[PDB]
Amino acid sequence: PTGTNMQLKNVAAVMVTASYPPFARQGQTIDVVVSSMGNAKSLRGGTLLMTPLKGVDSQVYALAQGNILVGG
Amino acid sequence: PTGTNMQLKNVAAVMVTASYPPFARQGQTIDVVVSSMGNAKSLRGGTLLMTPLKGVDSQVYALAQGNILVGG
Amino acid sequence: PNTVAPVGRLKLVKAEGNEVQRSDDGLFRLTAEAQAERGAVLAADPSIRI
Amino acid sequence: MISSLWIAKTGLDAQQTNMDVIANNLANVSTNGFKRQRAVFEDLLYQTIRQPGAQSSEQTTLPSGLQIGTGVRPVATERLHSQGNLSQTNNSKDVAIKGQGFFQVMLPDGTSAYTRDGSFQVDQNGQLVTAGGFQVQPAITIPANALSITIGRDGVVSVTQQGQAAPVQVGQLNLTTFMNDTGLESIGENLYIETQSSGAPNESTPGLNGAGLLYQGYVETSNVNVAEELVNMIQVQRAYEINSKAVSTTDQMLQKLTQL
Amino acid sequence: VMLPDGTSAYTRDGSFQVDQNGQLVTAGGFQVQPAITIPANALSITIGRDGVVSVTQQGQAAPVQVGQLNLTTFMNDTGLESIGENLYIETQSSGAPNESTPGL
Amino acid sequence: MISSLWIAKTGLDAQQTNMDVIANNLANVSTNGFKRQRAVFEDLLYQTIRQPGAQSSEQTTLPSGLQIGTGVRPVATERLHSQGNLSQTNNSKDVAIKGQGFFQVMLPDGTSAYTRDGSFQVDQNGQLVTAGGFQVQPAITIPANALSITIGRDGVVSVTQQGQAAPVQVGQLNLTTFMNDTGLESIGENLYIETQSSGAPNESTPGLNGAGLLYQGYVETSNVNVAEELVNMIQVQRAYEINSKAVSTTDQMLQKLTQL
Amino acid sequence: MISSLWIAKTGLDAQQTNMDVIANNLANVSTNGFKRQRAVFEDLLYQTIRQPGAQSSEQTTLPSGLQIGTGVRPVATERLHSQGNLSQTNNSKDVAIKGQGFFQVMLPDGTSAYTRDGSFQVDQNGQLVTAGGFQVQPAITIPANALSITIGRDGVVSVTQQGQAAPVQVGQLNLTTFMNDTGLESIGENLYIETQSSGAPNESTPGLNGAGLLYQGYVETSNVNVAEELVNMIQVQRAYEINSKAVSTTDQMLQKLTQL
Amino acid sequence: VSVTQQGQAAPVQVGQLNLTTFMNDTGLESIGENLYIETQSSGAPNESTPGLNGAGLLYQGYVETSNVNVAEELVNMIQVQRAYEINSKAVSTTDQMLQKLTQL
Amino acid sequence: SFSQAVSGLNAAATNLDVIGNNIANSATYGFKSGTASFADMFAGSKVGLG
Amino acid sequence: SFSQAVSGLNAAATNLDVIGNNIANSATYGFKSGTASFADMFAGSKVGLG
Repeated sequence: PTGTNMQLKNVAAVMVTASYPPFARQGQTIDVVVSSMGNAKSLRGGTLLMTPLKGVDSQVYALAQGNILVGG
Repeated sequence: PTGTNMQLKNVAAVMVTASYPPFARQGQTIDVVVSSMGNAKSLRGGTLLMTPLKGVDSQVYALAQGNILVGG
Repeated sequence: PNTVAPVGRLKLVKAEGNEVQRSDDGLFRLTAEAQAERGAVLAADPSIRI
Repeated sequence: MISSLWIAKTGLDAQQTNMDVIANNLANVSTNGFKRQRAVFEDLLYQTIRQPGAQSSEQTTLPSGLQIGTGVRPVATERLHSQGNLSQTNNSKDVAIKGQGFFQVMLPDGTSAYTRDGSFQVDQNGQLVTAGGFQVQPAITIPANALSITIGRDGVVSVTQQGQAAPVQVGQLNLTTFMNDTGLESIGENLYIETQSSGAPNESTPGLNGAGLLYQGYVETSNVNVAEELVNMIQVQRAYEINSKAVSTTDQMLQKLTQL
Repeated sequence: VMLPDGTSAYTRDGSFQVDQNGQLVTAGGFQVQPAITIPANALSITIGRDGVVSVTQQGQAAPVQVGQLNLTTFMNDTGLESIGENLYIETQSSGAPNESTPGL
Repeated sequence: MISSLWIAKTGLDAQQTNMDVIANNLANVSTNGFKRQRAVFEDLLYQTIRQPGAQSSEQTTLPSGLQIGTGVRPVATERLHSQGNLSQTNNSKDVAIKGQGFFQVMLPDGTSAYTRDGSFQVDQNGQLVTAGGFQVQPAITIPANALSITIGRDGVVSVTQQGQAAPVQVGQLNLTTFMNDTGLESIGENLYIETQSSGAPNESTPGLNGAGLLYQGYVETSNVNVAEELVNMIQVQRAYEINSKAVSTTDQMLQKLTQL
Repeated sequence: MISSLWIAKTGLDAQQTNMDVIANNLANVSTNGFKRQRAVFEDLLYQTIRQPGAQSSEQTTLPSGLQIGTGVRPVATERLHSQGNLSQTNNSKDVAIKGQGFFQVMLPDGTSAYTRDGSFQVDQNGQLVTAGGFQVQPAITIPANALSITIGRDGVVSVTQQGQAAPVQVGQLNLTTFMNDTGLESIGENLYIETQSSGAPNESTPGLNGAGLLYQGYVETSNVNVAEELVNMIQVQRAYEINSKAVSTTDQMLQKLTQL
Repeated sequence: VSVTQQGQAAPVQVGQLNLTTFMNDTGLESIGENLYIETQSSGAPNESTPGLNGAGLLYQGYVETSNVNVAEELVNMIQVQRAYEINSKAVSTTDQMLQKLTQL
Repeated sequence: SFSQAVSGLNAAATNLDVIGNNIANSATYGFKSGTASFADMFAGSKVGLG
Repeated sequence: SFSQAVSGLNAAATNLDVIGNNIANSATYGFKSGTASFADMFAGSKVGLG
């Protein structure tokens, strides 16, 4: 429902950045960097949900989803 | 009834992520990752109920249900 | 005041008189017999209240 | 000495301020164009002690912790700028405002003050001055042998001369309106000076832009309503008495501490 | 009352407060057992003689039943262990905590 | 500072408002085309110390819980729009309305007010004006060489010149009617202006779809009844005295609470 | 810290509540369609100590053993739903109820409230509303050119237009009756809403199985009896005196124990 | 909020008074000058129109006064004073017992 | 509410002044009687000024 | 007794107005005299309303 209070603690909004390599072909995999965006304490053992990586032209060039590795 | 107060303690809402392998055939099994979504303390010995795993095209490609293994 | 967030938890342990010995600087430490059974470091007791 | 003593002292001071405002309102019943005053009070500081919202347990919070308050202080004094009841004094020199305008007069220092009092006189030079002798910007000079002075609803002042069948115009009584009338600084003598919180002086004729209409022969009495003042006197007396009782209780507590 | 460690204590101090997530808790914040959750749109909160907690919602000529504030009765109440923070815990000489609907 | 004091401080103010309405009605007992006022009151807050109907047990409800109330507030003073008695002044310039319509008059600022006062005069230029000098619609002009003015039951104004056996029509007087007459905003000088609660001004001719009839040589007096105002003064005085007695009883309770 | 002081404090609070109810009743004397309220108190618990009826000795029992009581607490405030005396205001839109019914209005929120006050006006759109602007069910629409509005004993609202000898019916005013009339929740503004202790709203025609008769030109004044209020004020003042004396006596006793 | 200007027969709407509703009112932090700030015990400030979603109505020309009951405070002062006089006597008794003990 | 009644008293006094002046000139060639007209002083509605 | 008496006062005033209207129309061709009819306003049967 539109009018409701959700107060989550296990979810963080993040920005994912990656490099599109030369001569990249569909189906190949690349590394991504996940950075928190607002008042999140940690991203220790989180899992990145399906994220479309846009280019400068605002077109989806990659789809990101995986487990984050934080140093510790 | 629509108007009622349910205050559960043994139930957690989770997101399940998996990889659809190459040349996957119906009836085969894959591993899934279960991540809590809101203010849940732990998922120590929980059981994942029937979960349909959608693709990018929002079509069900797998059905998930099992016992979660948390390190401890 | 909305910013108030937890940072860390104090370690609170449970030990009787027969298990601890006052070191020369006034700080109590586990005795030999008690240390051999309870380990080197005392695990925090979740029941302790401050 | 003790916190409760300071808090009750602040309460006593606030009630004395309320009584001062009450007495000022009561002393000005007969003042023309007077506006009653009201005091606004606020809570003083709040000692924090326990933080409300702090983490008491790993999954519980501290609801509404220990906040200890200090006394009370008056925020500000606000006037009730409303239309007072009119009184007929049957005088050609007295003008009353029906809306929300002010007369502009010139102080001897050259700066301009604003008054809602309409009791005007004519000096030896013939200039329309107030009861204190300040020259009511602008000008309204009066000819030598005037028979009657007619001030219209729109501020046109005319003089009827002898042997002339048409009245002559000798000025134009204008009204000044402000964005915030409560922000004008009272200086006494029924005079208000401009401040930065009273906006800017908007000069206008009577009838346009909101400015009020002028009635000749009437004066605007004060808006002080007595019954409210009497009930508020009862309130002030009883609250002062309670706070004095609290001071006395603190005194007895401290004395018992001293004896031991 | 539910202690942070997970065991239950018992108190008679009836001064309660609703926490951010509704839920009635004691003055120290410990949740009062079993829970009564008061919504946000409530105009008046009534705890009845029997312990039925009903709230009034706008436009609803009828109250919404929220919860029952059942109590706990012991046999030898004098044997309880007073742990400090206005809480009693069950001791060897005050066993068998019997939950009941108040009045029964 | 205590609940009963505020409640009896609202009672005093409401009764003072009632006395103000009565006194204003009695002061204007002779003004033509006057409509007397009636103040209406309503209950203030009701503290739901025990909400009515709360479920005490699981099967027994609590009937009529502890609903401690606050004082009183007045909604408004409404104008009792009734037909005042007509009188015979026999001045060709006095006209009275028989129905429920209003005359339209043009204010100096360009807007239009509405008045039921029929005492009309002629200015130096020959236009029909209200006794306050406001020019009445539709700007009926009257020549200098006029011998008699005839305003018929349909609002037609005719002027008979010298030595001519036929009258000359100089205009047509129209009446404005509103959906709600009470909602009009009174601006003094027997003038009412349109408010959004009064709908829109429907202009109509006197005898058609609901405008009243005009009688020449007649003035519409006020509808104020003196005896009813006297009785209402008696009851309001008694109510005010009794509420003041409640104030005094609360004061005594607080005093002998503090004195212990 | 001492029991007698808590008991006397409860007594003082109950007497203050009674005085608050009295002041609220006296503040609403001029309110039309107002019902006076009366508070009812109960005692609070009873310390057991020695269970009466216990075996005083092997063959005998204790008659009426040692019970120590706590203070007092108010149960509820019940209204007195009785026909307030009627008054003739000679207005075609004022309606009074002779029996036991209520008018239904719609709040802006869409819910339905119930009011007994019949001081009605017409809005700019022509619908019959109350003094607070709330639209009275069932939504009687008064047309633009109405000459007279007639509301009969059975709730029919008719409008007589110009030149038509027959009146045009424009609505039907019904009354709502409740099984428990005192159980309604008063929200102020002369408005009561349905609770679960007030049964269900039964619509009925004004003259049928128990709805009252509607009188046009009449208003139902409040049923507050003022002499009873003065006597009850005397009673409340004396009771507050005695309770304060009990508090002071307890204060004097604890002093001697401190001195010990 | 409607403002009536001269000439116009219809008021002009200027603004809307929005009421902020909390779900746990007492959990607010009193910051001094008649102001409360939200805390973790009174989260989610809900803007609403007055009269809807459980919010209150607005009465113009009236101000809500303090809800301090006066007799309760005076009786409480009596209780507090005598209580501070019985605790001081306990202090004095302990002091005398200590003086007698350490004197020998 | 005192000024409101004082204004009505003054209006009645003016009416009686006019009536007395008219009566005193009962037999006075070329005399035309006088009549006083009154208008209320409403400020912003809901309150009267006299 | 201040609402039961006010009703009788108003009824007597109405009767006197009717009588005065009859007197004023003593010489008016085609005029018909008027009379007033009054009725009690009882409620319960033990409570009179005027």
